[PDB]
Amino acid sequence: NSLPYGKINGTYKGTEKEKIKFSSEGSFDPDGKIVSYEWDFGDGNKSNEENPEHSYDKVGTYTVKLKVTDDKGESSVSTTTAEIKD
Ligand SMILES: [Ca+2]
Repeated sequence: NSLPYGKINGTYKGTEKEKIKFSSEGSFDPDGKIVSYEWDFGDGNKSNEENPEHSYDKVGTYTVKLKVTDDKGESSVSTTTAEIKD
């Protein structure tokens, strides 16, 4: 099995309470399909949406992780940052 490629499309920028549109566009699996997307927004929150919208209550730089899992149950993880300013 080839592991899937997740594409997390960072880096991200926004202000406090701004709904940041996260995108996994360009993720693929060479020899099957991606069946799940798991996001960790770095503030303790997660999502299983393919392209979640998420806002951050407070200024900061958050580590964002995207785990993609293919039809064989194997996964790969990629990371970026979201920089949230005043
Ligand atoms: Ca695969």
